[PDB]
Formats: sequence, structure tokens, C-alpha cells
Amino acid sequence: SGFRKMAFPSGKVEGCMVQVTCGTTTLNGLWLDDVVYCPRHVICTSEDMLNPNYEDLLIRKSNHNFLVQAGNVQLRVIGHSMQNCVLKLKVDTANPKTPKYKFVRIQPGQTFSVLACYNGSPSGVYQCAMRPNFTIKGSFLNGSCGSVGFNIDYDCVSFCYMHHMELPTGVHAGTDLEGNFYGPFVDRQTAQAAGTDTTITVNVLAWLYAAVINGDRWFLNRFTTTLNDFNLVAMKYNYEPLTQDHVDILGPLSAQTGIAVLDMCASLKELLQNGMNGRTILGSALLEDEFTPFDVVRQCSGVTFQ
Amino acid sequence: SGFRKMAFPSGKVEGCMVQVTCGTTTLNGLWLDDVVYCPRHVICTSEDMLNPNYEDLLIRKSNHNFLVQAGNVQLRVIGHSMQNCVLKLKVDTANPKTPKYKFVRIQPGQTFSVLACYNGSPSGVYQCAMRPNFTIKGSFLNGSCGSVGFNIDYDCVSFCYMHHMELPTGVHAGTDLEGNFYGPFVDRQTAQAAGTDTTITVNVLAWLYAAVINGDRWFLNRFTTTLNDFNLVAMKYNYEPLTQDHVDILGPLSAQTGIAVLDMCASLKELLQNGMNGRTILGSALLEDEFTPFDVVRQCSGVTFQ
Ligand SMILES: *[C@](O)(C(=O)NC1CC1)[C@H](CCC)NC(=O)[C@@H]1[C@H]2CCC[C@H]2CN1C(=O)[C@@H](NC(=O)[C@@H](NC(=O)c1cnccn1)C1CCCCC1)C(C)(C)C
Ligand SMILES: *[C@](O)(C(=O)NC1CC1)[C@H](CCC)NC(=O)[C@@H]1[C@H]2CCC[C@H]2CN1C(=O)[C@@H](NC(=O)[C@@H](NC(=O)c1cnccn1)C1CCCCC1)C(C)(C)C
Repeated sequence: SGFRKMAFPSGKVEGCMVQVTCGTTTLNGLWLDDVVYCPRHVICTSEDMLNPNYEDLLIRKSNHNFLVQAGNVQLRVIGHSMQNCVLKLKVDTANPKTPKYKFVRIQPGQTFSVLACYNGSPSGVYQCAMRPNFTIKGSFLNGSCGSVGFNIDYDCVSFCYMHHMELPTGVHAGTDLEGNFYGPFVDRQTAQAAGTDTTITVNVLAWLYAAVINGDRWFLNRFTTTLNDFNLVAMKYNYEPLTQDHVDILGPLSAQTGIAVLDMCASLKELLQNGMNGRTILGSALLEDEFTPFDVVRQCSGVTFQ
Repeated sequence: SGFRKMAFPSGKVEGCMVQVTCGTTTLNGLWLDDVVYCPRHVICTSEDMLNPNYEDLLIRKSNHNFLVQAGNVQLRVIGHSMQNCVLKLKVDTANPKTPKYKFVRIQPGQTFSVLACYNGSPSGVYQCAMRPNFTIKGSFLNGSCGSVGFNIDYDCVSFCYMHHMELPTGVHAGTDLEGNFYGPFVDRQTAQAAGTDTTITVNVLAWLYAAVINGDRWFLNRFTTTLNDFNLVAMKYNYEPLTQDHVDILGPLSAQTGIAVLDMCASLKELLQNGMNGRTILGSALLEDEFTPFDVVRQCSGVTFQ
């Protein structure tokens, strides 16, 4: 038993990280096959950040302006293209450590593991969730951009995020592996507001099941509710509205514990209006929303990976 | 910026995990060089657990009673010895992926990363601390024993824990890599109490510095205290007493922020007696004690690994 913020093993990703340099800027790139992907602002100088014309900037850059390294090994750039906000650097040497991967774009509420790196070298791994406002609350310092977020499906690494920037509020934003930002952000140094954030209701319910699985059942009650009646209370506390789909995804956890999802919603409803009254759930004094139903099943069922 | 429960990249450890079988028992082993280390209770049957005589049990076992696998690859056991509560299986094939390692025994309050595995396959990675009562609050299921805890020092993996069992309270216990349990536990199925647990004061102070580094400074005050006066309040709230050594280890964080350790103790003192009054620090409503001063520096300074 037990329950922790568990991340995916990062072995498969560690072997794809490289160091990319252009001018005085050094950041990380993702080396898969014979391509190195990295944030396109790597070609900008501090003066260009205000209002960059990436197309024109890229046109003035030649393959030898890009120094790419993989430890000692220096890769040779054969070509450079730009896809959305991501830069693709064709290289002479293909990556032998290229795992079986794919690029996916996650949705708000879904979670993934982040391999924070600096100078192409791994620093740590942690789990986090894509917030409803499309930002993430990560832990990144200068030099971290190019670090990626990923998930694993047995033997397939799914890359879903590349780090690009930080907001004054302390949160982070980036794109998927096709270069499209998550959220309304653009890569230029201007004030850009992230929408209001909300609590990922489905995740909170999953965590509550996890607690029950782990013997913490004090918050359980005999009352019941309807999806409509629950949502009315939820929206008042800035919680995402719960949909029938959410209910279906929580089915497995409901099956395993014998507690209907609406019965669980009824307990959550009470907790929102009455608070936790000095008690904790799974060691926390706040309702945790960064565990998906799948994360709970995986951790409580012991799903492993090739 | 940002602050998360960060674990070490597990690449180097993933390649040392193997599956060990003996009779109807299958668990994980650690394959380094030509030795596979695993919990010695792998030779026991359910009936032997009550009061096992490991020496006699081991004597009745022959090298071919141990099936060891590394994916498809089947290793061949050439010999079997027992060191304390750990079993050493000499093998015909040495591990090519054997990293530059060493075995260390940590102290209460120190943290490490755990690579949870099942059937020799990795499941996830998470950070945790050795509690003052020598247990750990991990996340492990049946089949998890042999999973290890480790740290990394540039290019050297330091193994400091091997999982053996779980207490009814839900916490976990195991040994170091030389087979000595952490705590007063013995590997037999009998009631065995873990001592009273306490809060790792030095860690809490480190986390407070982390918060300051991250802009959360509301709890700061102009008062000051003495180590003796602080400790008197601390012991009342079941906090470990703070020693001059602790103070010295917190020096780097004090240097970086310009806040004396005793000034920080004075803020913590107030928080203990007055509470957080509906506020949070680094997103938490409780004082976190599973981050060492080093963990804070590493995460706030961006230390990486070969
Ligand atoms: C990343 O490229 C990296 O690791 N580089 C290595 C060190 C050399 C780097 C990581 C910084 C911690 N990211 C950036 O430099 C991005 C790039 C890409 C988009 C613009 C520039 C600036 N930048 C930032 O992360 C900055 N943040 C901002 O510029 C935000 N600005 C404001 O909040 C703002 C702007 N004008 C007026 C008032 N406020 C913007 C906000 C909108 C979304 C994009 C980021 C810093 C300050 C470096 C964190
Ligand atoms: C591990 O070997 C594994 O992953 N095996 C794979 C599935 C085949 C396994 C993991 C279990 C979740 N560990 C154990 O089986 C250990 C071994 C080693 C020491 C004794 C046996 C039993 N065991 C346990 O983890 C059990 N826990 C206990 O036996 C605890 N007992 C009590 O609390 C107790 C005992 N008698 C009366 C009342 N209470 C003892 C407590 C003292 C310290 C050692 C553990 C289970 C119940 C399987 C978790």
C-alpha cells in the first residue's frame, strides 16, 4: 500500500537529450532518429525577443550556426526547418537510442512526467498535470527550455510537452512536439495572461478512491446526489464541471471499491461545504487534483513497462 | 522557479533490475557485476515465515533452485551466499550495464529515490525520506520486494535501500545493501513495533528557505531566538531537536537568502504555536519535512548528472 506522486522511469528519455547552441544561447534538444527538436527562440538575441520575425531570423541562419552535442559527440547539422514554434535540426548521425515513440497532444487534467535537464544533462524527474488554463506548475530554472514531458505505454514513449517559458506568477508554458503551444501563448516577451485556473474535479474523485483503497474512509457518507446537483455546488468552489464521460472513466475505480461515482461525489460535495475539519486524506490537508483515474489504477494495480 | 518532489533520473538503475525466483516466490534482484542481490526471504515458504532458520533453509537450497532473468536472458547461478538479510547470487554473466556505484547506509532524515519494480520491470520512480523511526512511507504492492532506493553523485549511483516488508500501519521497512535492516526489525512474521515518529526539523527549515527563494515570505518575522529556546518549543510539537550541525548544513541556504538560521527558527517557532491560519507555503497547508537542505540547493541551483 501507500500512495505517492510517482513519475515514469526516465531511462528511455535520458538517451535522447542533447545540448543545442546558437550564438550565445544554449538549451536542450530532443534527439530522435536523425532530428533534433528544440524551441525556436534559440535563434533569438535578447533584442529580438520583443517582436521576433522568426521566418526572417531563420532565413539568416546557416547549418553551421548550430552547435549540437551529445556528451562529447558533436553532431553535424545538415538542414534546419521550422515547424510552428519548434525548430527541427536534421543531423548526420541518427540516434541509436531512439526508443519506440510518438507525439501526442494531451488535454487539460491529464498528467505526465517531466525530465528536467540543463546543458543536455538530466537533473531530475517529477510528475505534474496540464492545468485547465493550459499552464503547468513545474520546477524549471534558466537553461531548462527543450526539457520534455512524456508518458509511457509499455514500450512506447509518448512525448507530449516541450518547455519554452515561465510566467511571472511562477507557472510554466510550452508546446507539444509539433510546435503548437498549449494555451493562448505566443513566444514573444510581452504580457500574456493565462486564464483563471480551476480544480480538476475528476482527478480529485480519483484521489478519493485511492484513499479508500488505502483505508482512509472517514469522509464517506450515506447520502447521494445527482450530476446536476453536484455540479451546482462544484462551480461555486471553482471546480471543473463533471461530465458523464468523467463518470465512465471512473468506472474501474468504482468497480474495485464498490462505491458508486455519485456516492463519491456526494462525499466530495460535503467536504467542499464543510471542509476537512483538521483532518487529512492520504497525508494531505488539501484536496489533491494531479492524479488521473489511470494514475491511481496504475499505482494501485502495479502496471509496469518494458 | 517552482518547487516539486523531484526524483533522480533512474536510467542507470533500470539496467540493473532482474527477476529472481525460488520455488513459488518471485521478486526483484539487483544485478551489479556478476552478483544478484535480493531479500533472503525469497527462499521461504509461507509456513517458514513464522520462525525461519535461514541458515538451515539456505543449506537445503542448490544453485539451480534459483531462476534469474533479465528480460529474456536467463542468467546461470554459480553460487549462493548470504550476507545478513540479503542473499547474494553469483552469476555466469556479468552486467554490462553495471554503473559506477557504491553502497551507503543513510541516516534518518536523509532522502533518496525509489525505483518501484515488479517482475524485474520498472513501474515508477518517487522520492521519499528515511523517517526518524527508520521506516519509510513508500508506495509498494505485492511483488515489489528487491526494489531499491538510491541517490546519484554526478556519475556514481549510491544504493542505500532494498525493500523487504510492510507494517500494518501502511509504512515500509528494508535494509541497506549489506543486508542490515534500518530500524529494530527482523525478517519474520511477528508483531514488531516501529518507534514513535517525529518531524525532521532541519528538513522543514530547508523547505522554508525554498519557499523564500520562491517568493513565499509571509511567515517571515523580525523576532529571533536561541537554539535552546527553539528546541523547547519544538520538542513540545514532536519535532526533532535541532543541533549545531544542522545549523551548519543550512549555511548555504542562509548565505543565499541573507536570512540567519536562527531567524528562520523564530518564524518556524511562531508557525508551530499559531498555525498557518488558512494559508499555504509552496502550495501546502502542512509543514513539509521530506526535502533535505541539499535537495533544496540542487533543485534551486540546477545541479545535473552524468
Ligand atoms: C529558455 O529559453 C532557456 O532555458 N534558455 C537558456 C538559458 C539560455 C528560457 C528559460 C527562462 C527561465 N525561456 C525564455 O527565455 C522565454 C523566451 C521565449 C518567449 C519569450 C522569451 C522570454 N522567456 C521567458 O521565459 C521570460 N518570461 C517572459 O518573457 C514572460 N513575460 C512577462 O510576463 C512580461 C513581459 N513583458 C511585460 C511584463 N511581463 C512571457 C509572458 C508571456 C508568455 C511568454 C513569457 C523570463 C523572464 C526569462 C522567465
Ligand atoms: C515481498 O517479499 C514481495 O514483494 N514478495 C513477492 C510477492 C511474492 C513481500 C511484499 C509483501 C507486500 N514482503 C513480505 O512478504 C514480508 C516477508 C519478510 C518478513 C516477513 C514476511 C511477511 N512480509 C510482509 O510484508 C507482511 N507483513 C508482516 O508480516 C508484518 N506483520 C505484522 O504486522 C504482524 C505479524 N504477526 C501478528 C500481527 N501483525 C511484519 C511486522 C514486523 C516487521 C516485518 C513485517 C505482509 C502482511 C505480506 C505485508
